[PDB]
Amino acid sequence: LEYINILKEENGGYNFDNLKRNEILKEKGVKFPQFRKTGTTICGLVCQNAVILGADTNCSKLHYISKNIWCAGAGVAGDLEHTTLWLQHNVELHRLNTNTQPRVSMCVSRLTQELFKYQGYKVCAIVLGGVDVNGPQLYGIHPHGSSCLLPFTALGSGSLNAMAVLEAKYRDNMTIEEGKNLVCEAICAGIFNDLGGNVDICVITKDSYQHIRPYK
Amino acid sequence: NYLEKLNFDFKVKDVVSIRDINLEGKEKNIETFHDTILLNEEKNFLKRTGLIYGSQEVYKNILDREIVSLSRRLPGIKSSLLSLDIVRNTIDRIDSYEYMEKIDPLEPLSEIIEKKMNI
Amino acid sequence: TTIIGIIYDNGVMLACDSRKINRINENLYVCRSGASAHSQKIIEIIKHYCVSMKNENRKKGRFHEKNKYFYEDKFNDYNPLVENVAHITKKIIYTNNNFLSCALIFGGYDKIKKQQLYAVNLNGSIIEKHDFAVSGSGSIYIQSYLQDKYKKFMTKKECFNLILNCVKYAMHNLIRIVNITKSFVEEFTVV
Amino acid sequence: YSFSLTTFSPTGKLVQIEYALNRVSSSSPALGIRAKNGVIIATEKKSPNELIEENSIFKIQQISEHIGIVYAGMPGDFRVLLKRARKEAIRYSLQYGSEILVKELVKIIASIVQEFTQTGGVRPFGLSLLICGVDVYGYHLYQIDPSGCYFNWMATCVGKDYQNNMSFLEKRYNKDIEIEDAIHTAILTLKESYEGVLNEKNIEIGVAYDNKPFKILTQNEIKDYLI
Amino acid sequence: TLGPVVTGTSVIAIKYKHGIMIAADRKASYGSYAKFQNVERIFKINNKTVMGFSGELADAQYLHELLTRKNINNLSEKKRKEDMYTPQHYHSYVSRVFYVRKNRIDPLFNNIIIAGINSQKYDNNDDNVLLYTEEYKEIHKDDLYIGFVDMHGTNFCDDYITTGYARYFALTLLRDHYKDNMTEEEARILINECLRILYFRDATSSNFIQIVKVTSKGVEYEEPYILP
Amino acid sequence: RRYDSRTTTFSPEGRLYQVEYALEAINNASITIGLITKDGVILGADKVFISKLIDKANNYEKIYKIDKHIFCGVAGLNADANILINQSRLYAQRYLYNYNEVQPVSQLVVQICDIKQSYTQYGGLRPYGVSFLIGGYDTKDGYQLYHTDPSGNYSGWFATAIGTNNLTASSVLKQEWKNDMTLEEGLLLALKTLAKSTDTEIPKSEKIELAYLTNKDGEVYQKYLTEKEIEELIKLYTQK
Amino acid sequence: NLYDTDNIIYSPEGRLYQVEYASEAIKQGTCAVAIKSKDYVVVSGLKKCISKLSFPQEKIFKIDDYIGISMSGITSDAKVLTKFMQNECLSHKFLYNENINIESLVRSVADKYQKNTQKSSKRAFGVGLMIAAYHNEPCIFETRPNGSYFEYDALSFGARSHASKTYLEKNLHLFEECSLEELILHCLKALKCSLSSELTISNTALAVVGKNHPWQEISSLQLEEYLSKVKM
Amino acid sequence: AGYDLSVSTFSPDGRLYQVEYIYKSINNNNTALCLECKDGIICCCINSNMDKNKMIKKNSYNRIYHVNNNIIITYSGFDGDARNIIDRARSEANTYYYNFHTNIPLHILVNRISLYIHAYTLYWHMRPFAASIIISSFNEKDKGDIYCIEPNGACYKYSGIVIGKNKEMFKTEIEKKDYKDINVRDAIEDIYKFILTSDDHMNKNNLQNLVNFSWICKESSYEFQNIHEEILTPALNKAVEYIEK
Amino acid sequence: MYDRHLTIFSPDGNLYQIEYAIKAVKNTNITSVGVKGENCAVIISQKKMATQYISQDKLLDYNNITNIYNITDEIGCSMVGMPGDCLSMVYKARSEASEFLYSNGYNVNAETLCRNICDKIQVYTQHAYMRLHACSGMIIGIDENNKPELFKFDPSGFCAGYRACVIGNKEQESISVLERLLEKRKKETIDEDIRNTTILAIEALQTILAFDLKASEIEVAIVSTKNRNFTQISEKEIDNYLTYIA
Repeated sequence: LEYINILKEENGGYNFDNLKRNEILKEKGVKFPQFRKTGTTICGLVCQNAVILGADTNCSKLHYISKNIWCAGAGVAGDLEHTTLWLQHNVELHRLNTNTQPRVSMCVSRLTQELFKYQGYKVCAIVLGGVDVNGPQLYGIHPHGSSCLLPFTALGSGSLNAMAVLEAKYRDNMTIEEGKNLVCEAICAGIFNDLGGNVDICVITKDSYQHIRPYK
Repeated sequence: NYLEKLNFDFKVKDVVSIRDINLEGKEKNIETFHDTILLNEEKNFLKRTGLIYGSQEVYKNILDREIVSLSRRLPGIKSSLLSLDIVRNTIDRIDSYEYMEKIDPLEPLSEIIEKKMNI
Repeated sequence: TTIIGIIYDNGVMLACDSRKINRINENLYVCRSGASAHSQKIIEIIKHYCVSMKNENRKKGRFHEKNKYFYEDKFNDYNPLVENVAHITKKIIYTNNNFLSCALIFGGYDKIKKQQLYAVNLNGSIIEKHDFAVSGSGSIYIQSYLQDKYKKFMTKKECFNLILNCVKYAMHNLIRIVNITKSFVEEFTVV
Repeated sequence: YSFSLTTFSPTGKLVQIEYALNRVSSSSPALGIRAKNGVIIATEKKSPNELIEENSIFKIQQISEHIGIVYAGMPGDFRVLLKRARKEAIRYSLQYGSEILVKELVKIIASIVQEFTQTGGVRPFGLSLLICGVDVYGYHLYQIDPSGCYFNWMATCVGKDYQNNMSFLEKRYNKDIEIEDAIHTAILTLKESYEGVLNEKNIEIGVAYDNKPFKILTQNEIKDYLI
Repeated sequence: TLGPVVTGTSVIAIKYKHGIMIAADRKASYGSYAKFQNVERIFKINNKTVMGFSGELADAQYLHELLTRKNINNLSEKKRKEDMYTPQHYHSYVSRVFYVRKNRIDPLFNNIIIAGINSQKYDNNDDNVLLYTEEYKEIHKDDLYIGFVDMHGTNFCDDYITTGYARYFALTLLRDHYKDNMTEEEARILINECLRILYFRDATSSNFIQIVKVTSKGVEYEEPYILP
Repeated sequence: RRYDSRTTTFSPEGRLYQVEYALEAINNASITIGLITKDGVILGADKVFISKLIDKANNYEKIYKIDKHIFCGVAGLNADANILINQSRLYAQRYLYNYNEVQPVSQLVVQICDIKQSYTQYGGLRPYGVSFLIGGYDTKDGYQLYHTDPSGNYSGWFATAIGTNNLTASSVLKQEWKNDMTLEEGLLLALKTLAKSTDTEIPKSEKIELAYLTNKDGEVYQKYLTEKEIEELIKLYTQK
Repeated sequence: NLYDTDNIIYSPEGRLYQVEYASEAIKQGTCAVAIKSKDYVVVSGLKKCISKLSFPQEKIFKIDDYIGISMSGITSDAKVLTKFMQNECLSHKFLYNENINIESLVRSVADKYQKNTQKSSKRAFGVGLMIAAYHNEPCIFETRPNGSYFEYDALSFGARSHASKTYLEKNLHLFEECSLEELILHCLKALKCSLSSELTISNTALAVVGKNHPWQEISSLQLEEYLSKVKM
Repeated sequence: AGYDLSVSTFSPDGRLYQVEYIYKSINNNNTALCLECKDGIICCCINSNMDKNKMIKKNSYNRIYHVNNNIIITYSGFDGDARNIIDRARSEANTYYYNFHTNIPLHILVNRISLYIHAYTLYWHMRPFAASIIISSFNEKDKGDIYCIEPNGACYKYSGIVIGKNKEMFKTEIEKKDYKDINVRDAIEDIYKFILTSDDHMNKNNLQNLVNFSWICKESSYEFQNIHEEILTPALNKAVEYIEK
Repeated sequence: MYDRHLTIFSPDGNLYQIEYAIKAVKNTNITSVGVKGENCAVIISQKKMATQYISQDKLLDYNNITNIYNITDEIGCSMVGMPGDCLSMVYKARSEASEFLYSNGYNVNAETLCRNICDKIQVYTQHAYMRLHACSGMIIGIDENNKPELFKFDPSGFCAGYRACVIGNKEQESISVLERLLEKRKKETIDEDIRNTTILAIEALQTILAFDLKASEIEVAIVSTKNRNFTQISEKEIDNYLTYIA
């Protein structure tokens, strides 16, 4: 396989120049500045024919994959931002090439393969969900690459209170306004209980979405 | 076995580069895993194809990939390699090796042609 | 995860606690036991494989001149063999056994060797069971019972009652059961 | 065994690519006008069998949110060039987080086309792409030939009878023209060289507005502009 | 490859006048569970060849597949009956495979025994080998053969070879009571002695015994039987 | 095998055949002029009339900028010129990245000649059919200008021309040229030789384009001429 | 005429040309003859001598115990093939500790013939070899430039091969079940008929192999005795 | 006329002259009969061009090989290309039982070999394979099946096929009676009669030296086995006695 | 010289290797019709061996002769052309379907498969290294919106949408004929339109090929919303349709 060597030589990728210098520096015993851990309370739920995600900030957690796919991240900010940009642009390129509505299953598969390729190094938890031809679908991606179609998901540092509230006050065929009220009953309660900012609500409809960054 | 082969070449210290600490043992660290990040995936793909469909499919795929890759510019100016992207079906996908960049220093262009294709 | 499987007459049944069952094929089924991401990845790969051999197994010309889920492929015309799926699963698990580790139980019907129930533990540990197959946590607490009531050709209703009792005892120390027959498959959930 | 089949002939002229230009001379017309409030691209799509789905045979395609593309040549080269142009657009998007400028994409496609003309054992392409777009630097309308040379055009026509079509466009074109007048001039130029009766489903028109995304006009809109 | 999970206990192989007799116990202990008691331990590569193991089931099954394909390659390019490889060839193949895995630091967790007959002057069933479905002939010890392959690729030849827990104490009984050219009854009694002390003096052993004979007739799979 | 072009192959007597035909392409392009002056380096060019609808504003297809202190111009195929100028930009910026200094023009023309010689000698692909006029300023030797070709040869030039009617431009430059020449005199000489090569008495403003590189205040600054200043220069030329 | 330019082009009759020219190159080589019996295969042959000052060019090469061959064509192809079968025999006796099947070696070299005549930028071997052995029975094999291996009771290559073929066919029945001395006498008479030029110690290459006798070229004294025996 | 000098190049009227050069070469090479019977199958290989060569050992040159001791494969083209394709069949069965543990079904094998032979007939530098290969097998439940890939890469299911010299005459001879009901033990006499009659080179003496056989039927438990000479010789005597009269 | 040998543009365009491949496809004269209805898509071909050096014989299982194949489960295809090239293109389409199913996690679409095969044939045409596949396919499939889709490509690589088309010899005038049948369709339950499209396709093949077309020389297959799985209709049902048409 010589052509793959040619492809590797011509194309770029992850450069690895400063491994040894960092090994010497960490072995010599000096503390280095920490990462921006943007892991806060995030949740989502499968409402009546529309996914309703939730998060909290002024870092807007609600990120855009497609006109009918939004997501919320929890972990390292750079990993979440780059992976979200990659997924959004991959789906956009597929939509341009294939000319079909985006599907949540394709996003789930791509995120699962990408996170499974890096076993635990990429701290990246995403609660991606949206509406496709098969209706609304919400997923619970983990940093080990294990998706699961749950009726409602709550991840983050203060995920316990949000998950408990959702398990207490979840019902099928719920109204969109009741969905927003339950979303605050999870996220706002988790903010005031767990050790912030402004809540974020965005209903993911099949078309004509809406984002509410000053939700509360 | 490993570590190249001594042949009394007598040119061990070059004026372009210095030997690595591991020479060619290639100790398993993150850069080593990222080096064999695309070769392993295509090995898995050829395994799947030539298993389920027959090894002639893997033969046709390798010859097509080598033929389209053989159609490229000389070393120096970067080659688009569009036909390779069509054959390997990576034109639809954008991946980490497509974006990002490595800036690259001491070798004259003629030494690169000698190193690339053995002249 | 308590995954259970017993072979009755003219069909097999399998069960799991609570999505451990996955439809690799209409006439083949598998339950998972191990890590989440690894078990999803291997099941996706084997789903792709078994679908691919189902696609390629169609012969050239014309021949043969609760939810209920009759096979579209009549007479097992081009259904892949369960043994082939189980052994390629063995090969993939064994080639990556230094890091990949799952305990999958397999089951299905085939025209050649009839009803079958295979087991795939950690590493390449294939073994064909003609009577029953159980693994996972808490299996020993039910294991003697699995060697208690199975006579030789105990029947469908007895198997339903017995596997319900086994899964209930294992859980005590939502049930869902898939039965696979020559003509159809039925998946049904007992609360 | 790698050698170049596109070799400099006696008296130069790089004859192989010139044969590709003959294919560009034998292709259906595909024009475009850069208006003061937008940019327009138009084409003549044929009805060879009368059983074709008019939607399926696209010629005026979209790369980015404000970048269209039309061609005059064989369809496969258009498809692969479109796919690689899209991949380069998303590559710029991840590299820099913005819509790709028209000049950069035109330069990249010109480099790729020249690469294929120069590369050993592969023939040149058989189409003349016609890029259009809008960006912070205003409107843009370029034309990548099989030779790879790119020209910053304002109103151009490529295909059969391209000289007469360009002369007709130049006779009735001005720098300050509205989007509607530009569309009418495009329709008139397409109807000038058709060799038949022009009507619905025989042309496709794409327009990129001063601020709206690049939209391909539907059949009803094209029929309305026809009247 | 990483470590033992599903392991057997032992297998006892001896020679006698008409051929080799080798006996497993059909056990696959899942650490401390004893899930299975009907596992096929002793395989059959072809006529006049048997490959027993004592260790990880996956490594043994992979070696079984490798030896089976070597036999199918052999049959696929067969002209005479003498072209069949002897047990020495298969034994050297298993030794080389174990040595190669030892070099790679991917050890095969098994203790293999390769047994059979390295000649065809007695039997004539290999001219017409049938893969998918009289009286015993005496065979000299020289024409018989049995071998061993360790974790580290160590190999040798002997009259009687044992693996696993049998290597400690059952080897003493074998050295005490083994005689040249024994009768089938006395040989089976010695096997019963070895396996009853294995059953009594081990936890992972079993009493549901397998017996298989390698004689001039070929490979003969005697039925399972519980020890007395 | 039977379809081999055999590019990298000597002629019967002494020459590479394709390299000659490439040179003939250089003899069949729009004329490009290059000059050295006491306060800059002038490099004009003649625009081929593709059509009147070409966007004249900001479509300088002859002269290009390789670096903040280096520019060039072409007299051959523009598609090859784009890639070669891109590679020249990459080498200049990599030199500035590694060594932390502005690229000397001699090294840059040596490297682009190495590109053209690699296509001349190595492999079987056809050579690069374009000739450059790289010129600029550096502290080593002040103002400089060079003339590369597909054969890889290069040399300095106080004043030179390439393209169609290059002999007439060289003859005009031989007579009217001085060492202590101001920028305006060099621009007027560029207008005169361009008009002589084009055979027209009055140069047409739309049919030409000009540029220069001034080193005022110890800082390099390239200026590319637009239509208004071209018209002013032509008006002053005709009035003198 | 036009289709012989490359070794991947067949004529209108469906026939190679480069392979046929390799066969003609084998036909241009010197003579060699080998005869088997019940448990003994003699392999004799001439040895080319360019000039009186030059000593003869050695033909026979021993590959392994009970394995030795004779070249009848290009020397470099013979050297490469001898090296390959030497490596194969030594590798088989190394890894498995047993003698290699002669059929497997013959099939492997004929496979290499197939690979080297299949692809372009390659040429078939201009040499034919007697892959003779006593793998529990006397055998003589022959691999052609086209990928193919054949087996005979006796054989001749090039020069006056017609005379040797006629003599061997005439006396084919005496060759089976005969003593070693009679087999040596018949093979040397066949080589003498090939000469039609006389056999001497230098140019003759008598070699004997069989039961309780590995491959070993006979000494000068016994060779002189045999050439005296055939002479009278 | 230029287009015929390369397999890759297309003729002006859409017919690759190189492929018919393969067909002519195989048609001017050794013949190969095979057919189906009630008990099993029978494939025959006749070596007529060896009649001049009176040097070959008794029945040593065999053109009929087997895979897995279940499948028969034979050919008529050049020996080396056929052996390469045979080793490819062995490798395919090897990989199949390695990675799936089940014996390769026959349609899988013939399809993969068909695309493998075709995989050389679309490039420029590799010599195209010159071999027409007949694969066959027989099962008790499935009766029998005989495939035949042509050198172009065209696989068709045949009840009976003949390839090589005098192939039309042999196919005419086989079609005289329905051989589905005729047993494998009795068809040897008819095959002997056809090769003695259709082929001019084969005299009475050459029938035993330069002919090969193998069945797959119930007598050998549906597995590969060559005919023992004690079975061939009475059939040879009966055929010679019938043809002499 | 050698302009017509390799895939070279030649004077005044007209890449001639593509035309020779198209003519080679036409020389096989296996007419195969495809028709698209409403919630149904019938594909019909001829069970005849392609024209070549060899000839058909009585000792040949004619059921094995076939030109219609399955890509994965729902999207079928019908290559007409050379024997090896047709099945090679079938395997290439299968490989593209496997790529899509493995990467994107759902079944491939007919349009995406057609464009991918068109791109691969484009790579074959532009590169003179490899011979062009002389086999024109005819792909059908049900989209995610539960609508039929008919598609076709050529050795040129012109993937385009269709509603009724034909591949093989005499494809020029037949374009009119199918349109007339669609005129009959211009002037209902699922089974009703299924039966109507099936008999219309059989009548189209009867009018084009112009002979009786006995039941042992037709292979019919349909993908509809009722079933959605590519299945070949049995011989007796084809005979019933033939008798009903007459």
